[PDB]
Amino acid sequence: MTFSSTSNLKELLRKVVLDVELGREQVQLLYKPIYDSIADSNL
Amino acid sequence: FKGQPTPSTITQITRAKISDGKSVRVILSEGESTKTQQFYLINGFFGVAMQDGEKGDEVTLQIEQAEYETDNIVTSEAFEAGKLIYWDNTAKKFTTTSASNRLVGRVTDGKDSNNVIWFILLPQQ
Amino acid sequence: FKGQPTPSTITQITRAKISDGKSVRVILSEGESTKTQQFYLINGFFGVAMQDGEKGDEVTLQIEQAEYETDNIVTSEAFEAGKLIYWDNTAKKFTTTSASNRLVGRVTDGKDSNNVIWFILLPQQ
Amino acid sequence: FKGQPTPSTITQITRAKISDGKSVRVILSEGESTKTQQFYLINGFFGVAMQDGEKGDEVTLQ
Amino acid sequence: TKEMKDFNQTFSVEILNKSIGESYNALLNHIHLSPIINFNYKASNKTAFKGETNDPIWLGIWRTLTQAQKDTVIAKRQGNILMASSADQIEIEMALNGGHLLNGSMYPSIKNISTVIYYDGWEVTVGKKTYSYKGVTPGKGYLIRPKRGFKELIKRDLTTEVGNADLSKLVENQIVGHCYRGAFAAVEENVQEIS
Amino acid sequence: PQVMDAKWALQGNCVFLEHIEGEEIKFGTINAENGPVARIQTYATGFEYTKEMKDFNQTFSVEILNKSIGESYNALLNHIHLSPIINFNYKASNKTAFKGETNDPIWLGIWRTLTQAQKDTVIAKRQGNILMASSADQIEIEMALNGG
Amino acid sequence: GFKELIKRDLTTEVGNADLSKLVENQIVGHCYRGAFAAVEENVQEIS
Repeated sequence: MTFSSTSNLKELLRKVVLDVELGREQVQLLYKPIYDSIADSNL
Repeated sequence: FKGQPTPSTITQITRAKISDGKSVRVILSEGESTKTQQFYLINGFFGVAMQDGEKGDEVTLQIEQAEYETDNIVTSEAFEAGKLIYWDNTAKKFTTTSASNRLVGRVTDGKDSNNVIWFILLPQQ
Repeated sequence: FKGQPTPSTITQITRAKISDGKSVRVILSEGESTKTQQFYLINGFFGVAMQDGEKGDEVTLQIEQAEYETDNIVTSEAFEAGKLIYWDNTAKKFTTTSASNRLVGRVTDGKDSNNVIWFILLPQQ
Repeated sequence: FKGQPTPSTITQITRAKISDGKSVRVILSEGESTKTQQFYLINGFFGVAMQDGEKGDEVTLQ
Repeated sequence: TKEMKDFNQTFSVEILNKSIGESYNALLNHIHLSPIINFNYKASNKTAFKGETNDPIWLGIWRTLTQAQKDTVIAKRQGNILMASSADQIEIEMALNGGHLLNGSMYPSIKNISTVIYYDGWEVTVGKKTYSYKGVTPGKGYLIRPKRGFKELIKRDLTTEVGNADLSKLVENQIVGHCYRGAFAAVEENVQEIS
Repeated sequence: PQVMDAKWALQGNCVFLEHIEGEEIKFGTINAENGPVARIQTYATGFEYTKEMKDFNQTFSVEILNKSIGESYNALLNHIHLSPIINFNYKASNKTAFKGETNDPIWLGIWRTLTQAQKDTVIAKRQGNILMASSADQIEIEMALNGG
Repeated sequence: GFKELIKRDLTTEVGNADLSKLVENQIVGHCYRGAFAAVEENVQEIS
């Protein structure tokens, strides 16, 4: 009674997730030191 | 993500609908110019030009299949309610005579005194 | 009721429109199967199948006439903007060849490097 | 079990080997009989008969 | 679709709002920096690789960046902010620091550079198509006089609004974000550098 | 378990294209990102010696075998964990050349090579805090890591 | 990106012995281990 017989039945076996870094890099605002900001809704 | 510690596979969840399709963006060729709110046949799409666009500009055509008002008919012909209305691209005018003209709509109001008609824009066949 | 205590008369009131008609329920035949968010021609209706299916299964085809993104085209042909595209059911791919193929749309954005095209689904004439 | 409220699907996991196979049980024919701890060719197997088998009896061949 | 919001537990509007902010922020860098990268600089605004020499350490950008500072003081531009690619971060950070002795020559640290920003591009694969904003080309830099010839026109910052659902199909509200924004730039503020 | 399952996550996509007047808005898209998969393996070995060897051979004893189990076990460990690093088929992105040949340098001019490697591991964000090398280059590396 | 998986570090267990041949117990050591490595972490330097 090898383990390979029961390898397919994943519901029986313990599940442990390989924890790892996932996601996407945050986007920073770089332009602001160069630019003078003027804000008016009626432009 | 650049420089991540471990390889990661990107599964793209497919979807089909990109936009509601009421209007189409087209680029004018070297013999095409558009005025705002006028009917043009540019790159196989017939609709209402939403921008004043010269040759090489980027112009939007409305193809909503809504009801439209146009004075650009050929005045010799008689446009009556229900008559299929075609677009003569050589003369740049609407015309009831099919010939080889594109089918563009169906008239809802007949040719009034000022040669104004109302029609419903047919799909882009 | 059935055991109604007093006789009464029912007067039906008629209405024709039942649903907006943006999508159609279809039943898959033996030779047909569907993947989610892919174009298919099942029982005379061409649209985006919203559900996976198999033989004898029931799925919904989106027929909104929206603008749609797809690269399931014959790569040999050039799909420029404005050119009509037809569904080759034998090849199961969009083609500009026409012939007996069903007319299904018109290209809004031409063929890019990755054979992607944006087209407007036509209203299933 | 018999009074099971819900259907259940049996998934039989296979294993090939059943026994170590150092000895094989056999059936004696009418023209055959065995004495304990002696050599016989019973049903195509040759080995030491570990039981006094009369015809139609049960023995084990080592 | 409404089913997708309900049954797909991982899915939520927070992911969509997060992507709106990421795409929004990435594009703000594009409007406000692409004029600097894309502008057709003339010979007056271009400073060639003045380092050159023969067998210099790659902190011979110090020679090139020094002339660019000089070429801005001449014509009174007086560049204060340097914009380059992230590839040249190591070499630029060396020159802006106290570069070590070389052939007996002690090269002083470059001064009057208040800020250095490394604008790499940005890219996303939406649907079957890839959209990207080009960053600063590696081997190039731009001394910038800030806030005088560069003005950011902000009519609407950002307005996400949920819109046309379809009750008949049980499809959730379409969420649409839009802006009314622009930029003003100049050639009188910039001096291009090579390496 | 024998095999470890991968992590999963969802991300959205959108671009903020230009809007002219009608310009029917182009909707975004999501994607699913999944992590890597790892599995554990079984490494084993042993011995088989006759009873005669135990009794008649004065020098023989089980400690010599137990000692050899430890040496071959630790030798496996650093091999199992480091041989992926050595045996990998590095691409042009991961290969940094000598970059420091120059002409007539002291062979602490590997300093130019290590400096380039730190630059390349920082251009790409995989900054390398630890070096691995053969002991044949111990002297040059030690000079480079001090005040040349 | 370098992760070590350790289930059973090492176990030496003595086993079968042919008394019919006067053979001592087989001794076998075994361990359950795994390792995960990637190209995202490394740069190959030369000299």
